[PDB]
Amino acid sequence: GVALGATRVIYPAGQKQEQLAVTNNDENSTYLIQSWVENADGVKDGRFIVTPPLFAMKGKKENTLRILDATNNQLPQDRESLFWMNVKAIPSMENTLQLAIISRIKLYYRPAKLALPPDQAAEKLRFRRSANSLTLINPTPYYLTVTELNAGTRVLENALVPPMGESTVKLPSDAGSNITYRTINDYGALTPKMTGVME
Amino acid sequence: ADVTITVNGKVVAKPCTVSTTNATVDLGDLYSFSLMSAGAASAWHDVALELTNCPVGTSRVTASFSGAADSTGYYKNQGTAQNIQLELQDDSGNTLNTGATKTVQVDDSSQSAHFPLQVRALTVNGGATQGTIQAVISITYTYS
Amino acid sequence: ADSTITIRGYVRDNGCSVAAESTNFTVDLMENAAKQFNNIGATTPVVPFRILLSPCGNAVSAVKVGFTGVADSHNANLLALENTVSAAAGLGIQLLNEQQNQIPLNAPSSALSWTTLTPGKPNTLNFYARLMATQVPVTAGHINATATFTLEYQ
Amino acid sequence: ADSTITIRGYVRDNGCSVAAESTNFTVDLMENAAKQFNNIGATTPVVPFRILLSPCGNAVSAVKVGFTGVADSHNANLLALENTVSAAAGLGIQLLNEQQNQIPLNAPSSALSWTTLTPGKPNTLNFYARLMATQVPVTAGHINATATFTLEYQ
Amino acid sequence: FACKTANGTAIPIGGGSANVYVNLAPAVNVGQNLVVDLSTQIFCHNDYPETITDYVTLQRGSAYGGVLSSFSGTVKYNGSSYPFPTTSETPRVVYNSRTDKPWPVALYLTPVSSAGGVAIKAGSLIAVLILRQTNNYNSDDFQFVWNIYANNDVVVPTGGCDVSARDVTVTLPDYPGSVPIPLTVYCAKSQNLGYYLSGTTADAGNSIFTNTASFSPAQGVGVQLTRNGTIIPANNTVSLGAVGTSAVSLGLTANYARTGGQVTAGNVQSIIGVTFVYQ
Repeated sequence: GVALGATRVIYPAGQKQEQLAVTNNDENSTYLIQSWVENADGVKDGRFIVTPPLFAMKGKKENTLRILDATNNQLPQDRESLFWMNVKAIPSMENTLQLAIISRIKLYYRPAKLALPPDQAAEKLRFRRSANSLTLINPTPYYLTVTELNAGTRVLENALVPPMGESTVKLPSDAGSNITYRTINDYGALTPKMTGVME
Repeated sequence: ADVTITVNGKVVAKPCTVSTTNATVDLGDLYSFSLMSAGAASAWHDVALELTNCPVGTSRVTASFSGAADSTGYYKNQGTAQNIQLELQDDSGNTLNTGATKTVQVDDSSQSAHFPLQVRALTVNGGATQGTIQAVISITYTYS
Repeated sequence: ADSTITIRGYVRDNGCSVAAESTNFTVDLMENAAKQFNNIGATTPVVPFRILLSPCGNAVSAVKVGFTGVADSHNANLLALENTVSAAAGLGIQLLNEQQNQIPLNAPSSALSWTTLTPGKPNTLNFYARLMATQVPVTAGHINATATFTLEYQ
Repeated sequence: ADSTITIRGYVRDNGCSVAAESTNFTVDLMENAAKQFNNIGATTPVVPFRILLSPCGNAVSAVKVGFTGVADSHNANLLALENTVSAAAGLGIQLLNEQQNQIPLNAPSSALSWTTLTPGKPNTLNFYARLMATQVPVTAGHINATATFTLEYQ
Repeated sequence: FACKTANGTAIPIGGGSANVYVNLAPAVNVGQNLVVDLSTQIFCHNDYPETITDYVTLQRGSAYGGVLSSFSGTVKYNGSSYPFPTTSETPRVVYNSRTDKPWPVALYLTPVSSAGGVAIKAGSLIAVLILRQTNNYNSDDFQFVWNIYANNDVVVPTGGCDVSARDVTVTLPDYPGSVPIPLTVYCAKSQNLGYYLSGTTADAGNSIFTNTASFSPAQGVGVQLTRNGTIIPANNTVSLGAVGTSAVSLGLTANYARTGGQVTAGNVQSIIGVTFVYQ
């Protein structure tokens, strides 16, 4: 059994490294752990190094990966950038199908000196009810992971609203009335329920 | 009367026998962490000067204290230890630094006099460092 | 220089520990021999396998699951078998979800949907694995393979 | 001249210097899952830190190691975390000796006990640190706390 | 009848009185003590012997004066002794020559003590002598007084015995030593002598005389006298037995003796009186 310490990673600009824990809770398994970063388009562009890139977990162990910046300040300074951290566990050895597990989590690159702090980003989310759809507007420089989005009693899909951007979900008119939502903060925890402000 | 006799005489105080030629105080081992701050001192150690067989006429003995001192006033440490001085007192809170003198009454019943003294090490400025403690206080008596 | 001990660390809501059951095939060249049910052979006694999400942090209420691997040259969604002298032919391993529908092998993250999980509790994801013919006739041989399961956290 | 007092003794070194390493240092408690805080008093695993002493006096016997700092408002034995928006609440840092027994924050000399030491040789003072739940549920965030240590020699 | 003293001073002539200054050499003799011998001190002559002769007599009422006035004795007039104070007129002496000749008088005293004495300081009165003068030409007679004054400090003996000195200073060594006292006694005739000491005493046994020293006095110490090797307390008669004309030492030696406890350093002085007695 392979697990990660976080469901996401924030990388503040200027930091020299960030840590991500990798844990095998199974005494009898032995995996090859292979870790790397991709961009929003799922391409290995080499903006971040992971060290160690490849190692062997034998039995019940823990090892801390370290993500290094290699961007050299060539990213947007005004808002967050989305990358993807990947940790691939390959069980090391009958006509068998044997599976490898990739755990994949968001890696947000956060520039320095943003006006709005993170905690106050959730309450700035706005909506636009029209047709059979619902647009979510995010004026903050942070990626908002919107979850438990209830159009009345009708629970809609989860959303990832980009910074200074929009995101649209499916909406049945044959449904509830008033909007409520929640977000996943930097530490993976749910923020309190907030009333859906429109316009 | 038919004759008058005038007899003239004089009583002069004369030296006693000094028992304690060499008084020996031994402070033992002291500890730097205890002697860190300014005004830190070790435990007092009683030392007695004994004069016996005091001739009749001598009712008092005056001790006169001598020794190499340092800038604190107290007795300099000839040993290797630093920021440490030696203090000599009586039993009435009087410091007997070099040059000072103390007088005691000769006990008539025993025909002898004694000086009850106490000695300790101290650090006036603090920061007593490691090393040996060596000091010798010379003392001579006059009689009256 | 004044004996300060600085202490740092984090408290985070955690992910899940993931453990995938390896599927086994035995058959005894059964269907294979009596197959040729067209190229839509599309049958073998399905062998089930689970992916166990346990334990799980209080965060996880939804994940994006998907399979990837070396696809079949004839069928995009069939997982190609091993190609060696021991191996069989005219067969790709098909991966079926809980509702016995085919899983789009090597699909993009936009194609995939969110599987809802029960926060805190352990969660079991159920799948099936069978063999589907891609050529008439199939031949006798080994049926080993390897694929990658992918968990994307919300 | 006729009488003489002779004074004798030694000043011994019964203490040690804190090594350059240990003058000021850090302890990384790393990531800690939120769910493991089942009720007040639940504790994370032990993270070892230490204090190196060199040089040491030839007359050293033992030390009383103590830790001081702003205690937690729900438990005085624990070191309080910094109270910012980003920081984790419902937690306090506990400090333990080599035998994994509590060393109360701001404890006076009488409460603390002696630790043996090898004279004239460098000495290593081993400790442990870990988190303890003052409230439940524990809110997640940054862990930040400083604490001065103090040595009293025998 | 003109007279002058040994010093050459003319004794004024008349019928009043005249102070006559003379030297005394008192002495203890057997039975009587010599007070003055005027035969070496006063010299008289007759200025006009070829025409007139003078006669001089010693009248009754002639007696000792001043401090000697309570005493009696004899007067040795012209070779013979008469009672003194004189109770009758003396035979006359003749002055028939220009040549000075002694006034043949000598006063004596009846002993009343053993070794007593009386101090006569110079310039003071010894005796009043009444003289009566007559001549061989008419029957006139006149009287005049000669007041005999000492012109030297003297101690007239009052007993049968005398002492080597009447004041004796002695110096002890600087404690705890001793010194012998030089004091001897002789008698004109063999007597049975004894002496006793006197002064202020510190102890109950009255043997140690208190320290009277004035400047920087020692304490706890006094003076104590010893003979042969015995403590002699005050008012306690030591006995010399029988003493003749040969001097005999009292045998005294001064010592330090302790009175109080703590012996302070300082000076020690003690004045001790000695009085002689017949036994």
